[PDB]
Amino acid sequence: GSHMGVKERNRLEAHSSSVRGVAFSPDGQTIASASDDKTVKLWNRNGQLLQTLTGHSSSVWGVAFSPDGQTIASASDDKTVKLWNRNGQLLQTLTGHSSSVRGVAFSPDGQTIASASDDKTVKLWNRNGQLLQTLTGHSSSVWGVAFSPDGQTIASASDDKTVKLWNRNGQLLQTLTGHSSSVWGVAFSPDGQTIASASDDKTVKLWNRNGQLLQTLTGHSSSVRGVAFSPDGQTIASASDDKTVKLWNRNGQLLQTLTGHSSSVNGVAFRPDGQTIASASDDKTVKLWNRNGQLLQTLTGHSSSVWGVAFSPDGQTIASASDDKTVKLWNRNGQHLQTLTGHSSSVWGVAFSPDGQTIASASDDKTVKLWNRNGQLLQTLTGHSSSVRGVAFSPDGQTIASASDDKTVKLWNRNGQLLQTLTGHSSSVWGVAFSPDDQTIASASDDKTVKLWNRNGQLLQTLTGHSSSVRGVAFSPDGQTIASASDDKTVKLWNRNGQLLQTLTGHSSSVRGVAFSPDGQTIASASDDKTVKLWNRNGQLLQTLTGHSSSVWGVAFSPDGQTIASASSDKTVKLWN
Repeated sequence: GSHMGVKERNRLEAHSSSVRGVAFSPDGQTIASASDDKTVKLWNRNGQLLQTLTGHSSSVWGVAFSPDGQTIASASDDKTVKLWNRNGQLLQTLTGHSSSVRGVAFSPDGQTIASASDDKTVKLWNRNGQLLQTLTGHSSSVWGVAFSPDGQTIASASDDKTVKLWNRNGQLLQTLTGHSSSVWGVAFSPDGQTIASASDDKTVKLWNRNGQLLQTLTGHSSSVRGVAFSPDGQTIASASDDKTVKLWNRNGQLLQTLTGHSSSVNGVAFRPDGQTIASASDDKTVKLWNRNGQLLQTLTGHSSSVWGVAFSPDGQTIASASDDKTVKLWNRNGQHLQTLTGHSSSVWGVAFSPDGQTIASASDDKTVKLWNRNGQLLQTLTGHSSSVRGVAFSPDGQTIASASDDKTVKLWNRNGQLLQTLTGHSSSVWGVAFSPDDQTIASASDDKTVKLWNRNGQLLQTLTGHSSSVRGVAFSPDGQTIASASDDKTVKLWNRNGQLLQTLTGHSSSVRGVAFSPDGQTIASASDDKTVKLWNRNGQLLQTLTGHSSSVWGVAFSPDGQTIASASSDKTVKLWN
């Protein structure tokens, strides 16, 4: 036989903590986001992840692109500024600030970089990366920094309630006084003639270079953390702790409010052609909007381990289930479609109905929940006495099976009425699957067995042979072969009489998940050893998918059999093809 090698194609992930800043490359093709998760991530125009910049040892507060878009700078709470290339390699680490670095900017010629710090200073560095100047003195921490379009003026925003304007020799040109509290952000208009400042006092102020106050933007109900001018200089965007972005004209009129973030908004940026807006939030997401107030896309991912994954029978949707208490729905292009919120503890399992319109989730909160594709909670299934570890839909789409630490499998209708309990396991049940025969169910248990049942509740067969917990189970497409995944480091293949047909050996730690391809020719297994392995039916290893940075807990095939999705405690789902 022949197995064509598959490769990693999409990464279903994003930041796992607050996003502090966003920036666009000069051509508008790339977005950089900076996070408390200690990383910067680079995204294409479709919101697909291109690269992660790893290396900072504390939260990243600012990010900027060079004028040609080939160098990224980042500013961190770790007291360093780092300069990177687009392959994610470190060019330079710049040290000298005595406290957190809160903001970073490149000069228009990109030969100079400016950094703003809690240490009350702004520092100017060359690309190589010698310190050129220290700008003193604000009387408190400096939170924002910007260059004028000609690069001859630097603006800094400070907790001392002022914005200061400086030349490149560190001479103070002007102080903008008037905010009644900390200034968190500053921006220049495109023509360099107007300065905007965002303040803890709930306002944005617009100034000229003489320090005269041209206009105050009032309407936010809390601190304004970020501000930006549109490329045409006619619109101002503001990002607020009130969870909104507001768009204004120069007369102070409110044009639009962008609602959708669920926590404070920290940063806002216009794409250089002015056709989209990006915002960064404490809700751990970046949101992309058009110039009409509509949400285009959310850059989001799980904030903790991903324990389960499922592919829709429609072939276009993937669901991931996470310790972060959410289920996320994604398309096959790696774009987020929807987040399902409401469980009060970890989600261990997820499944699609045969028509792809309903999602079921199994949770440590002891419930199964049913949802629609728009994210609406439709029903809670209550009855298990402990954590729910696995869930599946029948081929007819009207029965839901759940497996629990309470040693049972339960069968339910969509109104959450209990149709049947399957009792017989002597320990926790971690996996459950329906046969395509539309008659039988399989369960996998910590008691080291798989059990096969009729849907009327009768135990038909026990599969004995594993020497440790069994946590995954799957049927072949013809329903005649069962596969089980175990803590004993093997996958086993069985017939419906409980005869062992084959043992798949190779993983070097617990096997948490298994699935058969739709053509039944390929088996995939997910392991604590951080790999997915691909096998044929003779028990032969065909390929080892390496790429996850921690345990892999779940695997699923697309309906056409061409794509595999894997879920890991590295907080991501990967698509392979």
